[PDB]
Amino acid sequence: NAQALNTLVKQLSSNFGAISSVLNDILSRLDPPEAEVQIDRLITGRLQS
Amino acid sequence: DYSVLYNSASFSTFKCYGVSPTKLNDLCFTNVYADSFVIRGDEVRQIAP
Amino acid sequence: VLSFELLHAPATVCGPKKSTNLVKNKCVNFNFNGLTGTGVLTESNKKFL
Repeated sequence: NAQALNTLVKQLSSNFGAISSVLNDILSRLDPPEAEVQIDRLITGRLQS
Repeated sequence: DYSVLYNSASFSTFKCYGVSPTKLNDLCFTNVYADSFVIRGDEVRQIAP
Repeated sequence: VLSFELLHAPATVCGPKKSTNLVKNKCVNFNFNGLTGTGVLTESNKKFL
């Protein structure tokens, strides 16, 4: 269970082809739909994780 | 600041790559390098990342 | 061409951006040098270099 959770949590640090691993960076850097493009990559990656 | 630059000279092309132009006054600039060069009008479209 | 970095050096340029007083112990939104987030702020014992 520790190996599973410390993988599930550590996958939050992964980029999945977005501009950053941390969602607040995207929301504080880009705007309009160009931000949501990167958010959909993070959603798909974190969801599959 | 860029809002004090419209009164001195009317900019014909103000496009910011990788950052929104309306979010420049909401962040903090870091290491601003001025790269000025005069080229032909038929070569401005080639200058792009 | 104006080239500048984001979140790679301490603040020294910035822009015409309002800065608040600090608050502690409350749940708050925060923005430190462009690091936007939400949480509780306190002192710390942490031995930062």
